[PDB]
Amino acid sequence: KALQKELEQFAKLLKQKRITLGYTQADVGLTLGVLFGKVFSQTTICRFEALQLSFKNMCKLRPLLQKWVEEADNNENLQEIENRVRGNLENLFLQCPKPTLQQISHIAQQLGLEKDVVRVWFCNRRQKGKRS
Amino acid sequence: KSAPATGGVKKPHRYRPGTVALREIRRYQKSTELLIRKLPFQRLVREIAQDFKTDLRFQSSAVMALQEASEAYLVALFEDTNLCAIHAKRVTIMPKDIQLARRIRGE
Amino acid sequence: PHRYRPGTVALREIRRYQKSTELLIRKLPFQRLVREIAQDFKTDLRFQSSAVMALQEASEAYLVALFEDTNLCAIHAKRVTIMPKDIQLARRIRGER
Amino acid sequence: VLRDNIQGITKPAIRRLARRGGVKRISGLIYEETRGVLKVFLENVIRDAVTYTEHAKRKTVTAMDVVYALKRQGRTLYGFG
Amino acid sequence: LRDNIQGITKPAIRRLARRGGVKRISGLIYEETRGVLKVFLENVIRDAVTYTEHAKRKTVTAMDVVYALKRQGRTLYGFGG
Amino acid sequence: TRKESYAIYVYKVLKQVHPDTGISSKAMSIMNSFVNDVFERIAGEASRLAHYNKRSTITSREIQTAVRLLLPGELAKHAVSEGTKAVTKYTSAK
Amino acid sequence: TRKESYAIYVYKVLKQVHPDTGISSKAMSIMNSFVNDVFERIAGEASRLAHYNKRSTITSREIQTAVRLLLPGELAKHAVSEGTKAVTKYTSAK
Amino acid sequence: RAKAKTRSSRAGLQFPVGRVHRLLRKGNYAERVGAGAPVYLAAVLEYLTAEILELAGNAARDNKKTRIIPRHLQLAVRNDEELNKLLGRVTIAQGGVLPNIQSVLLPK
Amino acid sequence: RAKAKTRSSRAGLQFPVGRVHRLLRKGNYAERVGAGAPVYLAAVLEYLTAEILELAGNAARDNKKTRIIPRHLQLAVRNDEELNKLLGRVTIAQGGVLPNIQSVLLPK
DNA sequence: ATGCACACATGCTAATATATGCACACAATGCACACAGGTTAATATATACACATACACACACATGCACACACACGTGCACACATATATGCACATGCATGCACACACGTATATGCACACACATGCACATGCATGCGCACATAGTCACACACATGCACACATTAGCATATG
DNA sequence: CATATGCTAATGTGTGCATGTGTGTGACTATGTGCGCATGCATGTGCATGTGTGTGCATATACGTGTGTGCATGCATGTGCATATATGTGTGCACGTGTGTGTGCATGTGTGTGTATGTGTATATATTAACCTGTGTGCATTGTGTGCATATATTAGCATGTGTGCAT
Repeated sequence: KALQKELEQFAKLLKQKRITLGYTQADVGLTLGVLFGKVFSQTTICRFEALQLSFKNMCKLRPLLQKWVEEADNNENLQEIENRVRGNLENLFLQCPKPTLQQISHIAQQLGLEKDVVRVWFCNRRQKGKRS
Repeated sequence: KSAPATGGVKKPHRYRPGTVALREIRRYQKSTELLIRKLPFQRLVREIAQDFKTDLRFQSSAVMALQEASEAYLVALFEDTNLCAIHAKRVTIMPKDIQLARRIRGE
Repeated sequence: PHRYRPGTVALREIRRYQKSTELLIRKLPFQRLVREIAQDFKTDLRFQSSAVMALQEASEAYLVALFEDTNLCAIHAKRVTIMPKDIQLARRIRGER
Repeated sequence: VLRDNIQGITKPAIRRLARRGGVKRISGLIYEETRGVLKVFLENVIRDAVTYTEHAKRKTVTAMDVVYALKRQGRTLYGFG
Repeated sequence: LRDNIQGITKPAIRRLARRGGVKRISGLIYEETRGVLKVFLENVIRDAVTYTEHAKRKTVTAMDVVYALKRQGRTLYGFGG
Repeated sequence: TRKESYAIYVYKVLKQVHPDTGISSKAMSIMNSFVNDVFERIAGEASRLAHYNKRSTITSREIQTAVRLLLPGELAKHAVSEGTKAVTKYTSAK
Repeated sequence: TRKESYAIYVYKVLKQVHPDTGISSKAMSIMNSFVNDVFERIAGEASRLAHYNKRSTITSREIQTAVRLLLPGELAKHAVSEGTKAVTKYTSAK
Repeated sequence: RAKAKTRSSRAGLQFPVGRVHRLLRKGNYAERVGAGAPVYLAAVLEYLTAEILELAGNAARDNKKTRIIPRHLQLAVRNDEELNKLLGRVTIAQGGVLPNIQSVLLPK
Repeated sequence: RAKAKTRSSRAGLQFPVGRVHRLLRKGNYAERVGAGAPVYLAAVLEYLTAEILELAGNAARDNKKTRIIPRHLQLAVRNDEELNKLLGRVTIAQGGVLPNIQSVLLPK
């Protein structure tokens, strides 16, 4: 309910503190990584300050940023111190929608991609083709 | 909100549990005086005796002998109870320890 | 082949030997033990048969009572098997030490 | 004399008795149990002592009556005659 | 007569434990039980032999054993005393 | 020679309480042992009671006090009643 | 009136074993209780020994056997030696 | 003389008053024995014997036996709380024990 | 007649032989008491008294005390194996207990 | 390693509990004297021991395995420790009663001794109840087969968050 | 260089099916029970007898009663202060769970040792009878032991120093 407006107020104040402290969003991600271990990319911080992320994600990243703004105020010095593969895979589709792992290993060795990368890309290919 | 960390640490420090207990064990195993207060024990003795005869009188030495025997009995029972508690890999005596000691003794 | 699980025939024997009253030690080895022990006090000692029977009766009663106390000590320690320390504790509490 | 004098045997007194017995840690349920045990013990001794006192046609329980009662129970006590 | 304590066999000790209600027995129980029985028999037989000497007899009687047991607080019924 | 025991009196009591029930010789020996043991306990207690009170005679009062000392509650009460009734009947019949 | 105790004899024994050591009244009472207890135990055992053997006399033999029955091993041996020595000296002197 | 009446019949007892009197006299208990002391003691002994024999006869009847054996005496004594207290340090030969298995040892 | 000398001096004892004889005679132990029985009993009593008193004097000296108190008697009795067996069921008033702590209770 | 709390060591006063002494009285001793319990020598019998025999059941040894125990780990709460307050114990007096003890008289009662009988005990059969054995009932134990549950993995269904490039 | 977009690797949440495990419910198997029939010894009844108990007086004395006394017990009053009690906190102990191993149970087999019977011998236990020595009795003598007072050394109560061990 009002959690929406409370998040929005927190985000506006967060933008104000970030601009006042002279930290870029990539620097914010680096600080989050070096103070928690879960380094985040600057796109996530952008979508946060612009309030683009989903509600569950909104709540999930609220506490980390709360802690960072409540902690970093003390001292800053120490804290500071490809398309052809796509086309080939599309060619591999239209004939065998769900290949076996035996074929997956061959595909991975053929195009030089990691086995897990090819497996997840295959799953998401199926996913977006089953959207429609 | 506000800020994490925060003190509150209960600075006051004290002796560890069981150190004062060991000191009292040494102190009371070194001494010989009666460990129960005399007047409450006398009142208990008279109250128990009133159930057998009415308007009984007691010599002071009779109550003293009763207290000596009672304290010796209780101390020996506590020694046996401690052995039973240690047998069960504990350091705390419990009512079942007393019950087992009294069962084995024949009480 | 049929096999009873552990503790089943043990309970059967508990019931059987608590129903009966006969002596549980063989008579001749106990008599030999009694004479061997009495040798250390006298030589050329003779025994009435009733004397050896009285000794065996007292010995078995004493051992059975001790085993009851030992079982209580073992159960107190959350076990079902009696151990020498259980016997030692029972004798220490009894004052037989 | 009074009533309910078993509470006069306080928790610190029971703790001291346990310390003399070499007990390091005492559960909270011990004290009540201890009281009951003590009562039984006293009830067994006093009853005998009064019996001796009743046989002598006396109204005063003497130290010798208590000593004889304790000896009768296998708990002979030295130092009172 | 040498080494007659082993005549108190494992099955006999197990039967005695069964009469005592014991369900499970460790392997070290048997030697401890043999030692316990040996001590008990020493005490009783020593007292009974003392009674036999006082009577100037050379035969240990059932009454000697009964008196020896009674002296130790182990009164036995059924043997004349 | 003659070895006195309590067997015939125990048998009379048994016939009083169980007219159709017999008793084995080992059980009779146990009963004789029990009677002798209780006799010895009561007589020793009565002797000590006479000594503590500087008396030289054991009377029925000493026996009564010894019975109360040696027997548990209900057993002591009933035994005291039986002893008192027997003494009363005896003195009534000389 | 006069109350009899073993206090003076215990004191003489103490002065022999420990010439410069005193004793408190409570400890003397305990010693008196101990002497009376051991006397009663030995005399009761000797009386039972005489009764068992159909004898009417308590002799030094009954006392010696009672000592052997009641005292533990080395205490019994030394007590028997002391008693035998005392009886021998008493007979040799009277 | 008149007809000799036993003191046991005078006191209404089955146990021997005269024998108890003689045993008290020769037992080295006191230098004198009162007239009523053996009567009281014989009555008490008879009462205790009757209690034990009644309980043992009931035990024998339970086991379909007509003859009391040591086992019945043991069951009678140990099942009666007061007799068990009185004979707590007494061994009865060939009496056995009371059937008793701790509940923890029973199968679940 | 002759100058009367006690039987204690004849036996070379300090405990009263005549008093022990009188206590045996009036203690209701037997019809007759032999002459050597009180001497033997007095000697045994004196020996036991001497043993306990010498141990208690040693205990008092260990505590820099010149007077024996019940604590010293208790220490002497409980530290002596045979005397502890003899007085196993005896309570000495104001004697205390032996200092004894189970090693499991000691700090780790 | 240093700080803190506690039990101990030397020393000084003070009192009370012990050691020693004197008077009396009671129990120990000395001296006959009688008597019975205990000793000792001989004897008759009970029974314990030593050997011998056959038999069969219990014991000893080895095997297979199931579950009890010893170890390890996590946790929460019960108990130890310290503290501040108030209760009632210990002490110390003082008084009045009441009861325990001493003492003495005098009788009811226990003992003692002799006799006479009848009660209890040893010995002797008689029989009947406990024991032994074969059959049959009868209770309980233990896979078995199945059924239900739960996992996991894994497939599949959503969200999520970082890359390349677009703004700017 | 630092923000906003489009877009898609990557993870994450959920069914659920299928499989595996544990459980639960009722055939074999073994064992304890209950009659049914036949035997032996062991209990119970019936006699001699001799020993112990009952009877009857006569004597002594232990104890019960009555009086008087002094200790000593119970009660009330008053005191400071050491102890008990309630509270708050935190720690480490008890208890519960899970697990892996090896110890102990159940079982089968071969045997040798216990058991029951039978015998005979000698050893020892019990019994009887003469006697004699040691113990009880009684009484006079008196020396030892106890009670009541002194006099003091030992023990108890504080005050500062002294290690001494615990805990951070």
